[PDB]
Amino acid sequence: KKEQKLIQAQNLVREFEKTHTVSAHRKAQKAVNLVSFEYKVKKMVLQERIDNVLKQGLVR
Amino acid sequence: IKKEQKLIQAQNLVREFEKTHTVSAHRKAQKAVNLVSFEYKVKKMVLQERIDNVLKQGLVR
Repeated sequence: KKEQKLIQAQNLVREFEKTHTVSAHRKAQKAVNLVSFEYKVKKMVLQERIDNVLKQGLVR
Repeated sequence: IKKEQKLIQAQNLVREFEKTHTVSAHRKAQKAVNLVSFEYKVKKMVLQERIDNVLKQGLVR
């Protein structure tokens, strides 16, 4: 399901915002990449959320 | 030797990461550091700290 992929991406982006880990970054970006391009705006916001955590700083 | 080349590569890549702060540079640097031999433990500790310090400042894509 395409909706399932979107939900997984939402959850993993949330986790990345909580922890800022390198591992969480990769899981979140992977999940976002796997969402269908048809969810244009939803994906853009998820991507921007990832980008914002990246610039805040990361930990291993 | 191979180990000596791996050390210099890690040093170069950490320096590049300090300059650019990119996700790509982070990965290249961390992989290279991980490949450094335990005989260079202190240099590895220093390189790892340098990576950690860039990471906490924030990265660009």
